Amino acid sequence: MQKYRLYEKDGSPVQDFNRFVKGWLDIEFGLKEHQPPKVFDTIRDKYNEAIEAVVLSGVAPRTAHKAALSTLTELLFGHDLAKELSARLDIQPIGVGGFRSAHSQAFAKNVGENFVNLMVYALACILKDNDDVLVDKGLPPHLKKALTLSRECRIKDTLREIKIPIEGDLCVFSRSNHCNAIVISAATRLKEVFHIGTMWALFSDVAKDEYCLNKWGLKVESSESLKDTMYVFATADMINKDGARSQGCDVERETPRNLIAMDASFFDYVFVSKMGIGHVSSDLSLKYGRESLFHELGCIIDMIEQKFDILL
Amino acid sequence: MQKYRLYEKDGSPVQDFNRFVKGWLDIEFGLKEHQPPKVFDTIRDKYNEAIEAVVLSGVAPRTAHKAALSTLTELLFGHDLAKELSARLDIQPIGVGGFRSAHSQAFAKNVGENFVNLMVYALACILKDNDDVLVDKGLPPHLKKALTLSRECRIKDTLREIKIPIEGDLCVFSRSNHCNAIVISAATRLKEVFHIGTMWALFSDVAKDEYCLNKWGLKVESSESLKDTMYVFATADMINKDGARSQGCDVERETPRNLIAMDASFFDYVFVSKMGIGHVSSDLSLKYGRESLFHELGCIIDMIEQKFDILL
DNA sequence: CGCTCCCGGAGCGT
DNA sequence: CGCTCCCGGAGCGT
Ligand SMILES: [Ca+2]
Ligand SMILES: [Ca+2]
Ligand SMILES: [Ca+2]
Ligand SMILES: [Ca+2]
Repeated sequence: MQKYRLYEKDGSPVQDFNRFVKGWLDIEFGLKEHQPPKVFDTIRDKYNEAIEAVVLSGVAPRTAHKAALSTLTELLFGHDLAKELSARLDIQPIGVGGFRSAHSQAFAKNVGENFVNLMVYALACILKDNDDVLVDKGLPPHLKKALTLSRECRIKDTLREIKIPIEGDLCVFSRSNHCNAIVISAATRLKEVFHIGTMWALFSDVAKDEYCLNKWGLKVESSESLKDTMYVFATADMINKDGARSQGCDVERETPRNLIAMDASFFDYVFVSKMGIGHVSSDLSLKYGRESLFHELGCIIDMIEQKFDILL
Repeated sequence: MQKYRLYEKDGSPVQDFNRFVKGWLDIEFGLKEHQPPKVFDTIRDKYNEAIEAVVLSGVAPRTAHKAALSTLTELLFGHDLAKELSARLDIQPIGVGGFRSAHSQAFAKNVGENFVNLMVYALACILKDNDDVLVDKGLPPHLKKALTLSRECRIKDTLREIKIPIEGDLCVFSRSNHCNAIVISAATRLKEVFHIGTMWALFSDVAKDEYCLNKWGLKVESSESLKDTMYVFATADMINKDGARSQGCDVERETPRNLIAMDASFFDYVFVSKMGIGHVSSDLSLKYGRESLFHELGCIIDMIEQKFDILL
């Protein structure tokens, strides 16, 4: 097999970038910055399978990809990850008095990783003939540093430099300026854990605010640079409706609840890989403002287009 | 049985408060404000049995309660919660291809509630014959309302007012001034979810800051009211070291890692219910300043004393 | 029904 | 090893 790089020693992206990330998800070759995905092959193939048929039915790839992105939850629910993992990991509890198992650990991790893998793969495909607007899992080295706050912490005589790298699960960014970027935080479910996305959104704002940085003893490399860095959330909202005594989803309902709304309110945008929901917008316009606390995931192609001035 | 109140209709706490809290947890009588705890009996008895033995051994009761507080993780690990719940709840996966069971859900909820239940019970004991310094689960009605931010969120011609009630798992407060209080957030495990505590810590800071309030368009009843409200965190850090391929604890180690430090650095104090950890301080003086990022939980006796000017 | 609980290693990054 | 992933109802409060 072969193994390549995505970035050089100065942090610059190599040429033909997107095809390298897509080839990595395809298990075509290795990469310095990413391990092969452990359990991505089945669900990736089904994504392709679903979208090779659609575009064969005449439909333009752009539309097929918008629709697919907005249906990733169906895709994830259709993949029996449990059965695939069972042949490898112990289904019995890690501890004598515990409830988690290696299998449930693997399941939890992999379904989360596959959610991100999926929309990294999708964006890679829709951008595979563009070398101006790149997409990668995690953050490109320049944006990671830029999005890293520093907090000097003195306790008595002890001094501790605390490093605070603001979270991004994946990123689409400008080659000529990696700060010109859409930073995406993803979670397969919201619940109160959505709150985690919210401190990062809070830190993202703070990195731009000189008063706030001074208040908390925070330092940034540059607040100006981050002006073009947008911070969004994407979710699959996967609560299986057919659960015994299921209490329902956090987005697929008539209107999102109060404390769900607030987490969404501190992000620039929030997406759900679902399509039939009333309060969820299917239309996105950066210029005339946020249409709704929630957008269909397919709308991310629209802000990619509107921000970086391209067509897909 | 008999059923009583913790707060009068105006919000003021009834006399002889703290033994109404202890009796509720003893399931001597009912309360308006709290359901009786679902499965606290077994571990509550072990707590009592443990300190009566330590006291009978000749140890001063203050020293005994402090020691128990700093060993609550041992108590929780010694209670076979899973066995007690296996009679009632079903171990099969909630969903065909899922990984969670109604039993596991019960385990997770109840082990979290018991951790809080424990140190509420402990503090109610420690404060048995004090009616100026009170302890309750959750927040007293006036501190609760005082810690509730609001956010006007206009999208387009919609408008929704967003409530943001800053979290407290349990609270120790002055009868004469409920905003003279220690608010405590608790978690059995840290991991990355400690991050949730951190946004709430940020919100509690924000509620005292006019610039920050205005920045994110937030309203509070009174910033100056919260000047004596302190915001701390307590953790049991229960990662069982006997789990196969265990990665160990977040505070029981030579040095808390960077991002665990970060979360801790945004709280006034962080406690662990473990003793004998090198970096974890066993001394607490408000006057001379935070001794370290982490304290033994028994040191909460010490800040209660210093802050409210009482002897326990 | 709103909101919160999480007896934790797998997996990936450095 | 640092940090993050979580096919979600039970339980408590209202
Ligand atoms: Ca994420
Ligand atoms: Ca009295
Ligand atoms: Ca009795
Ligand atoms: Ca808590």
